[PDB]
Amino acid sequence: RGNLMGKRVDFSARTVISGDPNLELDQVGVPKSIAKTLTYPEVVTPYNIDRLTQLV
Amino acid sequence: EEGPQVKIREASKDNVDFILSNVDLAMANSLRRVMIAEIPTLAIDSVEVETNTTVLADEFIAHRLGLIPLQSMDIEQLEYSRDCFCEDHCDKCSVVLTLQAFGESESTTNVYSKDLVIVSNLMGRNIGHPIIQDKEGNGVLICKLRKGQELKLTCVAKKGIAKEHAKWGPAAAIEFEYDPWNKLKHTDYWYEQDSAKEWPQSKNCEYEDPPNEGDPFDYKAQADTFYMNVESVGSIPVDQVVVRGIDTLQKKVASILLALTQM
Amino acid sequence: MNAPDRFELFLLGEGESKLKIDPDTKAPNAVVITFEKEDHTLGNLIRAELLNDRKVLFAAYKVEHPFFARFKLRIQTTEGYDPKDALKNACNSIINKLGALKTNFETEWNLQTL
Amino acid sequence: ASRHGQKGTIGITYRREDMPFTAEGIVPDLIINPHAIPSRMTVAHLIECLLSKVAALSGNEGDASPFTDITVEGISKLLREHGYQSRGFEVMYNGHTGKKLMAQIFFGPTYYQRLRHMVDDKIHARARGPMQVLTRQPVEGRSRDGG
Amino acid sequence: SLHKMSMMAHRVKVIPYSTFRLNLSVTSPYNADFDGDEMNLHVPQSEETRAELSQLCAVPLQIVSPQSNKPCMGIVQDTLCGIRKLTLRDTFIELDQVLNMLYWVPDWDGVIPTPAIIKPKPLWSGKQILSVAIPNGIHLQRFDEGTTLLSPKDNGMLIIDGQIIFGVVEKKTVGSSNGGLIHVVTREKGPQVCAKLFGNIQKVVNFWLLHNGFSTGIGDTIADGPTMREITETIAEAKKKVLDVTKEAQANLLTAKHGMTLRESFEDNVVRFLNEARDKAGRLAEVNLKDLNNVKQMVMAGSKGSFINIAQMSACVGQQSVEGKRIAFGFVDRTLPHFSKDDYSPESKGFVENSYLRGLTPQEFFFHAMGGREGLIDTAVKTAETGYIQR
Amino acid sequence: SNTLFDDIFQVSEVDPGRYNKVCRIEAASTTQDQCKLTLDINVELFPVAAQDSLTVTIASSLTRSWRPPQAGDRSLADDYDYVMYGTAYKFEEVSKDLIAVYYSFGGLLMRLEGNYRNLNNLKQENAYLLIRR
Amino acid sequence: DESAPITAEDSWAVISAFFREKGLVSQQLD
Amino acid sequence: TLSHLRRTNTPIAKPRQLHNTHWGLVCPAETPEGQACGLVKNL
Amino acid sequence: FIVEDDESLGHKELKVRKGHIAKLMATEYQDEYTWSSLLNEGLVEYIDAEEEESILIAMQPEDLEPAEADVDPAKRIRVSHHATTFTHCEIHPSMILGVAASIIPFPDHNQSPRNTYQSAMGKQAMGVFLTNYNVRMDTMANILYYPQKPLGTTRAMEYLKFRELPAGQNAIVAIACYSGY
Amino acid sequence: MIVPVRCFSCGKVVGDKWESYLNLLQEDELDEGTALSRLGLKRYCCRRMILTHVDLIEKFLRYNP
Amino acid sequence: FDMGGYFIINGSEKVLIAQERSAGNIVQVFKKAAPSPISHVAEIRSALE
RNA sequence: UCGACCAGGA
Ligand SMILES: Nc1ncnc2c1ncn2[C@@H]1O[C@H](COP(=O)(O)CP(=O)(O)OP(=O)(O)O)[C@@H](O)[C@H]1O
Ligand SMILES: [Mg+2]
Ligand SMILES: [Zn+2]
Ligand SMILES: [Zn+2]
Repeated sequence: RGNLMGKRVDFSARTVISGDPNLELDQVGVPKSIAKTLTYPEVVTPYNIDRLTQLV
Repeated sequence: EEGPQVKIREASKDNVDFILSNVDLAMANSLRRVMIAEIPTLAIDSVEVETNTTVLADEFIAHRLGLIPLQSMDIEQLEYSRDCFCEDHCDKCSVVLTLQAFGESESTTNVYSKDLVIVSNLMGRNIGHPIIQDKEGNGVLICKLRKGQELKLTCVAKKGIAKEHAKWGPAAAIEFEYDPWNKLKHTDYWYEQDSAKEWPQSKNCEYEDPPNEGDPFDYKAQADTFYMNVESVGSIPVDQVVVRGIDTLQKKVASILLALTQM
Repeated sequence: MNAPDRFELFLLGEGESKLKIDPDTKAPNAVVITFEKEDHTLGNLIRAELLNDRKVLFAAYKVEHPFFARFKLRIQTTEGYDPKDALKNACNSIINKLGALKTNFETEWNLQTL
Repeated sequence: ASRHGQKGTIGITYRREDMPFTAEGIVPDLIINPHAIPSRMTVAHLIECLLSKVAALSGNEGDASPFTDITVEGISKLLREHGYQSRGFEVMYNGHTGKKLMAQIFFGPTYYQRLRHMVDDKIHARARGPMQVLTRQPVEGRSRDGG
Repeated sequence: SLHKMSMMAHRVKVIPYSTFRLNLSVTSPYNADFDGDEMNLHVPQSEETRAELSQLCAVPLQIVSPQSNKPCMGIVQDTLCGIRKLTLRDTFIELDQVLNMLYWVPDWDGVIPTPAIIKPKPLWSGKQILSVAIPNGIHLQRFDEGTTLLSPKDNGMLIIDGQIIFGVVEKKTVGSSNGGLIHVVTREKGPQVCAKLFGNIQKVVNFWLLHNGFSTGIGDTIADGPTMREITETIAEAKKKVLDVTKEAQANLLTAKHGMTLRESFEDNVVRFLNEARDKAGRLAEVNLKDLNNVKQMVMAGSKGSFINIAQMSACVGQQSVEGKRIAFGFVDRTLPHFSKDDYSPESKGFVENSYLRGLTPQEFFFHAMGGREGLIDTAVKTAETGYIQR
Repeated sequence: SNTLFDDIFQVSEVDPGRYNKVCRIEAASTTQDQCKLTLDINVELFPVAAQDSLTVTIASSLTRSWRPPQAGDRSLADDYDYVMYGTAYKFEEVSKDLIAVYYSFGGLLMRLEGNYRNLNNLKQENAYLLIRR
Repeated sequence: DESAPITAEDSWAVISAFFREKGLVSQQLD
Repeated sequence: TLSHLRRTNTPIAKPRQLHNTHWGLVCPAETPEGQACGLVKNL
Repeated sequence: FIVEDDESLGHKELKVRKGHIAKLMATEYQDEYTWSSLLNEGLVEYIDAEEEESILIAMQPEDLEPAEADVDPAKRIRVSHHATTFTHCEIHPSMILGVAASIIPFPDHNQSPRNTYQSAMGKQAMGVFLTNYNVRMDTMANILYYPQKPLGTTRAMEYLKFRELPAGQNAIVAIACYSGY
Repeated sequence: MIVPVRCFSCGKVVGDKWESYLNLLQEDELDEGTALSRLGLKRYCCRRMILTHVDLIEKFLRYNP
Repeated sequence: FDMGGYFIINGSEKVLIAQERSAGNIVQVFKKAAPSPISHVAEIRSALE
């Protein structure tokens, strides 16, 4: 129950929530701190190659 | 005389009560905002601590120091540190103050805004001097000292606007009102029995005429004539809080018009 | 901690203009100016005076989010009137109006005995 | 939070210019939602405010003692004698436009408490980091920089 | 996380300041408030896992819920309170503001709609420019009380081609109701179309209300002087009605209705007369409250508050209960040491004759205190029992 | 572009059902006996009291965005005090030769019940309403 | 009077005198 | 701190409920919310 | 307070009289007659929860001690002194509360659990906790920069030293709908 | 704990006022309310500032080093 | 302002929490449940002071 | 770098 049916996980974040009327129904406001720690691993493809370099 | 007229009711060293005739609400309010935030003042914005034998936290005092009003007369003949070419500061962009305090007496020795003293060169311009509106000539108690309680600070005051920090606020509170008798119907007074008897009539009711019951609503009626009271904290004299409020707002509009010319 | 700098409310960033003039696809003789590092202090004011310009068909302004010092302004004019020329005219009138206020206030102030 | 189980966090912080003002140039330090009051039935919060309004004008300590002979009708009578609308309402003007707000706002002082739950002591993000020895799974708590 | 909806896929928007900011109408499915609630965020790592979220778990998809066969999210609080205010026939908007309202709709066609009134001043109706957020081909018909295709009360609802024809917009339209606008746009127009309608109603309603304002003071609990005497004598006539049934039952004349003692049967009558009392006393106040009553205006839109919320604040709190029965004798034959024994009166066994505005007597305060504690216990006791039931 | 209805009516009752700025007016035609009217009026900009001679006209025109002034030289098709714009939303057959048409001017409702103006009135939204005196 | 009966506000002088002599941690210490 | 030095603990018929006899001895409002509600008492 | 039928000069009355009440205050301004004084003079007594069962208590002294033979509509609906048999009188009903509940302004005008809630939050509020905060080496200490004593206060806050070491500030609260934030 | 410089709400320099406020109550035996308006404190935002402040600095000074 | 009434243990301010127990030497009669071979019971928690 | 108690949050 504690190790296999549910686990502690990476790529996770949690903070206090606040209401925004200038947000879209389907959006979520992500604090820059949090955006700067969490990461999506993107594969270097000719489509992104140039953008990705400017991020690196 | 010209476009929007003005009638000064009451005036003092720190309060101007006037009537803004022949204006749009937007303009009368834009002026309000400008006076609040967009006017530039001089305020302590660096507190270098040497010794603090005080009961009070260095930053408590540091915050407290900025909040002290300083002569901001000839502010416009001082560069914003950020625009000056020196590393950090100099006489062209900053006023340096020095505070030295020590409890010589057995009785509690107090530190006042008068006790700060200018060490930088003012180049012959009315700036830096802390505002003392105090009857006793001390003005603003920074903090208190016991026996050997020492306090040594160096303060750098720079140009800035209240939109960056409320310490650069040249104005206290701008009292603003239009249409005392609700003729424009810009409110629907909440009541229990009689709205008119429940709600107190403002002092401005004498400067306009009561509507007369049997008179239908003026759908064409528009609000010009705004009763205002600009209060100065001390940095800049009241007359200038208004005048600079008008020039700053003009400059903002001007920059837009000017930026449109580069395009 | 995640707090943006206060000067970001007025000091223009690296490569960022005060006015971004984009044409509006939706209606003819329409435009959308993005005013960077500005609030209702300028917004409501410019919008107001544009309404008096009888040759201006539509004028509205919005500050889409309060974290950001910037607002948009939509100007529509009668065919032949460049909406830029309409904004350019509206500013001058505000300036002249304010000039009169300064002039009128200065003179009436000098009259006081306190 | 107020002293009435009226807890909340800040949503946004506004400078004085964008804030709604009384004809006297007074502006609020804090803006709470009217929606709080009806379900909660926290009448004393409003009574605290009407009494604290009077207290600030009069410079007399407002007795908010429980079983007393102090009435909301009685407090109103004093506030009206101070030149304000008896039920604490005050006309307000919009910060952005300057146009009088169609509604009159219940405005006055209210004792508010700073609580120990500050966001920057909670805010946490972990995208791969320290692992438990045994289970080989993320560790527990922001303290240990866990997941 | 007791819902399919307790976890939804969202688009990121990198903003400053340390909180997770979220649209207010997605508050209900999460069951979140902003009194210091924290929320969890999970970042998918695969291009296929991303698709999983965006294609199944996304918020727009989660709008209509299958547990209730109705939409699990509608318009809430400020936007709901303000949508009623904006709608009603008396609300008219002049050109200067109408134009700002229209610009605010991100999907505005660029067309300034013809004003309802042209005559001296060209005025627009609240309904008129709200209908700018309502997309074409949306057809809705309601009929509430005396709604008559010419609803005099501005009752029910009629929206044809995404245009309001009559009636006020409140909870029964714009909320998470079965036949309401959301379930209709979601069905007829789509999930992403509805996710927009949400925002566009908000962008307009919120703006209008910012410039109209709304509040609540102690004046909203204050009931009329003669109405108060009327409430006070309603309690009195009901307390005299109790005394009657009490001294009659003491005189051994009462007859118990099956499956109950004379005592059990009597106690029902006491409880009944005192609850009838609170409710009619309460109704007098609601009825006496004007349409300007901010508290009434919130109950009206359905943004916050109900009848009983008015009743207890303005009129009277009423009977207190612990274990179903009125406050019983914890001490010997008396509820507190401030009473003589064998006292069965409203005051003795916890009847709160007073309103919250009026204030409570020390005994009333303590009895309310026992009844209130029962609430916190039941919320704590039966919360695990309910949880295990789900597991 | 043309007139669709005209008749001189007379008020019987003006009613503000919890409404401060508006009222529902009840009218009868002097021309035809079978003709009655019900109409919500903004009594703030056009105050109406019982027993008033009100010439009620309907008309199609005089469909694109709205232009505010310039009307100085434009044809102000209003030689009428009150002018509203709305939608025809119901065509009731109140039995025999009587037909009732329902109009909404953004919430401000209307119901004209009569006979002769069968042809004249169209279920087509585009309808103005002109009231003089 | 030395014999006149006490009022409502009078009770607070007794309460004043209670803590003046007892304190708040009274129980813990005793 | 004051309220901590005035706190009471109940270990282990209906103990969580505020009994009549608690009048003037224990505070009727000061109690924890849930799982210890009405067990932790305040004088 | 002990109530006695023994009052030659009339009916049944509270042993403690205006004399005693002033006698105490003299010792109060002198900052002889203490709390123990009323105890040894037998004007006040210690009642356990078991002994409480055999006594009859009046809430208010004055409001529950005379007789009878117009009224303010604003005040709350109260009960009579139909009891001839009064043995004791409650010092002050507001003493039923504990430290936390006693900081609540008008708790008699609130819904029962809303008080229970605040009787938890005030413990989680910042402020001055001791004046020697600067000479203590505790892990974590939160101190309010500028504390303000409240405007709305209890008669009971006096004894609790609250207005000397406060929990917050008297903020200018506007109950309005603004930007919807 | 030492008088705030400036009222939070409108920013009128309440800083200098303190010593003069205490002296109006002690010396001129004035009631708090009248004393407040004498220092020029008109709005209640400024009024609470002085009226409701608790000068803990004086306690802290009582500690020797 | 420090009231005391607690201890300093290894340089840590410890508070002893009051413990609610049922009184002793107290005579108490209670009724037994539906499936019980005993209908009522008299109990006494006899303890030396 | 290990896990037990206590105190808290929604
Ligand atoms: N012990 C517990 N276990 C699980 N969830 C809890 C919980 N206590 C609180 N919650 C969560 O918090 C929600 C409601 O609690 P709160 O938010 O503290 C009350 P509120 O909504 O702020 O005001 P209210 O008291 O007027 O409802 C619950 O629906 C639940 O999701
Ligand atoms: Mg919550
Ligand atoms: Zn320089
Ligand atoms: Zn102030």
